[PDB]
Amino acid sequence: KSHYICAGRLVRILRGPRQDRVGVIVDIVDANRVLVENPEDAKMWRHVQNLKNVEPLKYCVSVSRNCSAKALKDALASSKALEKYAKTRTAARVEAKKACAASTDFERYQLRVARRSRAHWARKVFDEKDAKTPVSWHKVALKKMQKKA
Amino acid sequence: AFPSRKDASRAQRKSAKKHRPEIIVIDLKDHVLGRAAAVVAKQLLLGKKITVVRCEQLNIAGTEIRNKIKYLQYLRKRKLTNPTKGPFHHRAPSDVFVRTVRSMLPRYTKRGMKALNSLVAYEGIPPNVVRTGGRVVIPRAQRHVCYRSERPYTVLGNMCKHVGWKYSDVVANLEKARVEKASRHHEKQAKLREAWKAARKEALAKMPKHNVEVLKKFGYA
Amino acid sequence: SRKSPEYTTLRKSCAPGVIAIILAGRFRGRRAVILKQLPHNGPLVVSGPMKYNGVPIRRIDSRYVIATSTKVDISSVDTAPITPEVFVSDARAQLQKKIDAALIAAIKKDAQGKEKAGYLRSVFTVKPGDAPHRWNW
Amino acid sequence: KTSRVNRNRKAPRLYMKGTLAGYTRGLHGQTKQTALVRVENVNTREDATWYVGKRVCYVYHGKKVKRCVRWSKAPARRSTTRALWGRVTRPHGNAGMMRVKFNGASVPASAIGRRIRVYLYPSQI
RNA sequence: GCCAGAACCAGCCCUACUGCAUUAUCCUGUCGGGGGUCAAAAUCCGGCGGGCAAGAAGUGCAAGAAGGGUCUUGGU
RNA sequence: UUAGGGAUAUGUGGCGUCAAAACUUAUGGGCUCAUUCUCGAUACGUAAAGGGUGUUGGUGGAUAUCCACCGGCCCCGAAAAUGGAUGACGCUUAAGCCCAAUUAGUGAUUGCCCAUUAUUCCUUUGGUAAGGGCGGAAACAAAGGAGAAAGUGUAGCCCUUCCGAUGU
RNA sequence: AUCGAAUCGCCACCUACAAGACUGGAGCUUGCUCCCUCGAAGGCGCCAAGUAUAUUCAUGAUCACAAGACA
Ligand SMILES: NC[C@@H]1O[C@H](O[C@H]2[C@@H](O)[C@H](O[C@@H]3[C@@H](O)[C@H](N)C[C@H](N)[C@H]3O[C@H]3O[C@H](CO)[C@@H](O)[C@H](O)[C@H]3N)O[C@@H]2CO)[C@H](N)[C@@H](O)[C@@H]1O
Ligand SMILES: [Mg+2]
Ligand SMILES: [Mg+2]
Repeated sequence: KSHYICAGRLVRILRGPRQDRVGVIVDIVDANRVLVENPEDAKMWRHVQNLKNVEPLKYCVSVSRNCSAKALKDALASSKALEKYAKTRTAARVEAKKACAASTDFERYQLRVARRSRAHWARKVFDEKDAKTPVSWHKVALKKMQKKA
Repeated sequence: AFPSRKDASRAQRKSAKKHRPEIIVIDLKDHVLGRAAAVVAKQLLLGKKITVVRCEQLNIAGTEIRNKIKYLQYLRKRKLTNPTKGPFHHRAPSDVFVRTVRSMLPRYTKRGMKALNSLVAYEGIPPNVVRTGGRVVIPRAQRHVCYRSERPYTVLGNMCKHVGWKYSDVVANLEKARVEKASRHHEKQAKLREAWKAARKEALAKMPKHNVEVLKKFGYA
Repeated sequence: SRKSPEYTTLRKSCAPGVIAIILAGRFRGRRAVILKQLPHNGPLVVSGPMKYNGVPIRRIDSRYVIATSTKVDISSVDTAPITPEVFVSDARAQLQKKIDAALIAAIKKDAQGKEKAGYLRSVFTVKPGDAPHRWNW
Repeated sequence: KTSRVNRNRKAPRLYMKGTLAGYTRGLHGQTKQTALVRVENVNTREDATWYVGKRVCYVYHGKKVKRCVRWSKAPARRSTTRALWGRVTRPHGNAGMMRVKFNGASVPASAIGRRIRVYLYPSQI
């Protein structure tokens, strides 16, 4: 279910000069702009974001409208909203591109030998479970063959 | 066009593997008629081979009565001296889309005729197109991002059945029979789709752990 | 100083020890290690080593090489002048193996040095969906 | 009998696939002096500045086997295949197209819409 | 006296790296009078106490002696 | 505003396809729905009076509701003789109208596309053209080379420099 | 059988289907709280059949259509 724009609602910036940074709505200007501040991040000082560039998250600190910029740092510390976000899967996809957009050619090789490992293991586990149950196409056709040939 | 015996003996003298060219297949369900036609008219002219599918599901903005009158104003045009030499008024949704692409091409040169014969434009999904790869989509033309949802729209298969196009019900029984068939195929292999993903979660901890915290740095766990 | 043989104008990324990508020539897409640069602003000289990817001691220039961040820190023998490469001879077959085995000696004493020996056997190709203009190397 | 994938251990490609879009032109007609190449996955003007200076090839064939390079040294590359060469000179627009010029001539107009390979050499990194 | 590639000079064309001034109808501090609220923080107005909002401003001027072009010139 | 050619940058006009450019840009704001010559849309350039409880703003009165006015877009007013035209397709989270930006409350410059224009680099040609050199400096065989004319005009005496160039 | 050619991503995991005023599941204070599958990846492929002291590669000599091309 969609998450409403309210004072305290954590938004992630979509495609500004920030592109991935989370921020807390501290005031709503009108039908298309809010004030966004995250004291934990350096680039996230109290600025004005258009609501076409925000993405509301499921987390919402209990803070009031037009906060005092020091009770905001108190509000997201007691709520632990930044740490609950930091273990979601969508936040892991944000920090994963930051490795891909900073990877050297050697650690792109390490990702390729990691994926070819897991792929080699998942296809030999799939081998030694398809001998027991005839699931795959090689094993359905041979099971419906040896029973009458 | 079936291949002739000169084109069949050379595929036996030379042992020709079965070849398929690089063909991009667009699923045009819920697309803007002229925004999809302009994306296609540029890609065909950049040398893309494009099969277009499900043309009875294209949308045109406005009331169905509005877009049906604009076709009937188009059908009002004919060469009065000899209408066999006139504008030819195609009623199929698959042929409305070929025209709308063609009117965005340089139609009267050879480069714009090599690009309009690169487009195929079926309606429904025919049996040769079904199992040839995942269909693609044009996300800048998809009616849920391009039309304001309070405004009416017009399905092209419904505008065209009331101006001609006597094969509306044939397409509706060929696509009812497909989605019944393709959903029987998809309840099948659900113990093959779950077989791999319970083997790709089991491949972890059967693989060395120094290749897993590099597989968790890039988020591929 | 420009007429001196130690005058180079070569990039700071194409240092000795820097693992390269060949991009052209016979052994394109392979990963060879940059040994040194020939005098009078000469071309680079890369060995593979041949034990790993099949690239011998050969001349290549800087503009046909992507130099990456990964070094192996060679301090090996440099007795490859501008004249073993002049008009396999048993000299070049001996000069190969004497520098070949000095590479694997220096590959393995590197930290994460077995990961780099496998890195020299892989092949760089351009996949149908990847962007080499947005990559760090 | 087991699940063995296909692996693509062919010869590598060290080029980027592009398309000859056409030429520089206005409303008034073409300037065949310089050509326009849309390269795949290059879509921003910053992404075309990386490729400025790279070498560019249009591979085609003729009808007869005319004389290529290494005709005497390597008689296995003797082919009906020809090639025209060029350089990316500058970006063209915001959308990541390049403005290339071929060596000493222009690209044939038959090449419009056909495959052009742009390379990674001359290297800068 | 043919075709390519790189190198290095010079010239010319690109783009990186920024300083000097200016803030005040402004910043901050508390007591009011005002607001709304479950209570109250804010918007708002006013006292005199301090001030530097400091890659701080999209405000005035900028002189910061390169990395890339040159099948965009000549040369070795 | 125009010698024969390149490179860069513009102008008028543009950037959904035709058709180069916003691979349909913004991390800008509003307004607009129109059902048989089919809303609208590049000036010059070839429908009015009047009307609307369509929508969107304003102004002045009165007791959450009424009253008088004024504006924007849209509709009505609006009927012709080959089939027909915002140039065509189309567009309606505009690709329309009015404002505004330039990669976006991030930290200051110029988003980019097109000329017989501009700047600059070559070559030609002509000047109310402007300067220099022209007393062979020495020296040099074959088995470093040739030229050097006191000149309107040449295959121009030879160099350097500057400006102009279309036309019945 | 002329024929040398241009093309360079494979899959019996995509190759089913709707939806965007929603589309993981529920609560009731209907905009917030709560649950795990955490709601932003179709898998592979990119040179040992798989991350481990394993064994060919030159002389095709410094770019040239990749001189390869059954994945
Ligand atoms: N149009 C007639 C044809 O012209 C042909 O030549 C045509 C082209 O092939 C030719 O292009 C050549 C090209 O072959 C070769 N690869 C390089 C050469 N530099 C090009 O020539 C071009 O550049 C130079 C610049 O001064 C000029 O000599 C030439 O006029 C110009 N066309 O120039 C002509 C383009 O109009 C052949 N002579 C012949 O097929 C026939 O005569
Ligand atoms: Mg005039
Ligand atoms: Mg006359």
